[PDB]
Amino acid sequence: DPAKTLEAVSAVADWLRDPQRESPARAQLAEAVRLTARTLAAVAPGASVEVRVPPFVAVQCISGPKHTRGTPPNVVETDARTWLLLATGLLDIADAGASVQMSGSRAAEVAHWLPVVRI
Repeated sequence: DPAKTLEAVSAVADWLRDPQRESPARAQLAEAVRLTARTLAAVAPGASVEVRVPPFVAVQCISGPKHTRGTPPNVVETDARTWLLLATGLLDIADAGASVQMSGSRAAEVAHWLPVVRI
């Protein structure tokens, strides 16, 4: 599993470092996104925060209570490239501006568990 996660990330790493390099095929992008997202879910198991990276994956992470009715749910949502930059540590979520949409009082806690793979 961690080996396959590393392989999938390696296949898109040149393009993560430099978007002028060849664009990944959708299958390559999908596998890198899914395996790194699932890695986060394993690193901080729980259901407090949902991380959404359409069209490829949604996972839940971080232990704690179910959010209060009438309050925003904890959600982090971004695009596949931005997600991979976060997952690999090439980008800090604190610097990602509007490319990452966040809601809920605990969404920002995903930052404590990133990156999940370094390149």
